[PDB]
Amino acid sequence: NSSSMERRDALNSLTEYLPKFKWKESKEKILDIGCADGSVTNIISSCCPTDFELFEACDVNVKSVKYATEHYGTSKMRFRVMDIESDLPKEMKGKFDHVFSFYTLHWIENQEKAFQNIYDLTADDGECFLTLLAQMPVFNLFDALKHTEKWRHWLRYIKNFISPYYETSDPDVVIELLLKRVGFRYVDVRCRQKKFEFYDLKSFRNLLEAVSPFKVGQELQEELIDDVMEVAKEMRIIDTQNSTAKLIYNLVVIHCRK
Amino acid sequence: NSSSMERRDALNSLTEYLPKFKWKESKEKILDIGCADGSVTNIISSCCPTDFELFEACDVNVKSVKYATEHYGTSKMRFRVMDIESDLPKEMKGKFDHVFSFYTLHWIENQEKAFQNIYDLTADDGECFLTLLAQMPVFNLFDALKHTEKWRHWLRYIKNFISPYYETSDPDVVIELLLKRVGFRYVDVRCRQKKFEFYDLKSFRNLLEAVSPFKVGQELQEELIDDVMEVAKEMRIIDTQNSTAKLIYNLVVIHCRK
Repeated sequence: NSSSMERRDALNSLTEYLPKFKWKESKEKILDIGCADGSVTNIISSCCPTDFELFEACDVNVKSVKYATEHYGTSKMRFRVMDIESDLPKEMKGKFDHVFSFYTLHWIENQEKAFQNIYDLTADDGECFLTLLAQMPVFNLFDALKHTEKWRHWLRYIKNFISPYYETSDPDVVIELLLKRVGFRYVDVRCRQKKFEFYDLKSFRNLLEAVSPFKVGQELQEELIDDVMEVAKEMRIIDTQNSTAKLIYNLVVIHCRK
Repeated sequence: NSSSMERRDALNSLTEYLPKFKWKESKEKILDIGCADGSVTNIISSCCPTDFELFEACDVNVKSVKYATEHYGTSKMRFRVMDIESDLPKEMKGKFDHVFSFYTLHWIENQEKAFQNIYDLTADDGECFLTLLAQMPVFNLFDALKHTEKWRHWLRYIKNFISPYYETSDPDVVIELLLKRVGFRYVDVRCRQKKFEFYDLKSFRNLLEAVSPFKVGQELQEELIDDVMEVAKEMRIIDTQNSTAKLIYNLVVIHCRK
């Protein structure tokens, strides 16, 4: 049960960029996109040194984690189902003085739609702290499997999807241009090379199971991921000699103000 | 004959960081480590808006490129053979007001030795602009070949070599700590995700031929690189369907003052 690289990266990013924030005197509305487990939302709320007396909202499209997280998430802190790739409910447009979106490790289908939504969700002189992935072998891994002779045919009706910044040159320059085009007055964007080691293949497979973008079925799931694991060996993401997997990935860190 | 990704990255880095430099009024001594072709050294000299009347020094350990570069490099601009991994000639300690080292795409054996040498080469209140590689699939590629059952045995007496920042987390944080330990008063370090596309496998092979860290021989060279190319397909560095190779790499950009 390792969601660790999401947590570790969320926590290291928040702490590092906390002392670079500015808070309004009172009545602050804070939103966290792709909350999943409140482990991140709970440390965010403790770590944020300001008054949101009874206002910390957050969301996810998987309502299974949502309810478990909602069940553990107390009052003074409202949890709800929402995709940021869906058209905005104006109910909460210009609502939030601070919005967080730490990378969810699900491939995002539309980004400029999400950035505009983040821009609309933010109040007048609102602050945004987002992180997302510019390189991630997991994506390279599943994509390659979608292109094996065995699967290429049966997965042809699924969308690979394209990112205007993912595995491009100077993705920080691309995202900075896009966010100002959307109309953010302050924008600070940086690339951060990271590393996460799995010291057994069981831990790696369990991530790949959770992350798998392919639906398949209880019958074939076992087999599908056996092939992803064999692809991971060819790619040298898995060390066959030591039975380890090391992920080296790039992380774009966004600090912008309305 | 594609040294293009070295040139492109050198030029984009220099131009971007030119307006962030400070020049002394006159008698400036400038050094460029790993010059190779003067194409970079010649644009550096034109681009640097200061007086080095007859002082632009630069070096490389391959004296074949050196002489060709020396032959094309004019007077007022001295070229010579030197490794920065070799013990310093004190002849030129504290000599240089500005030193450049754009990444050479050869694996560096000792880094702290080189950084200390860069520190010793720099005058009082000297400025340093270095770039180097924190991730490069080419290195991942040759390393994996050194670990194939066919070659693992016959290449066992070669040194893989270790980097204290290469394919580590937050390599910018690692290098920044190291450069201050060496005693640089100003240090600004950033990661830059890049992308270089080869639109035919001939262009890719020709790079791999030039870059090959393995000596082999005229007899087996052909065969060695045939296997590297086959490894590159398994790794998905080469697209087998389109007959392209795309390199996604990380580039650490160092701006430091003595």
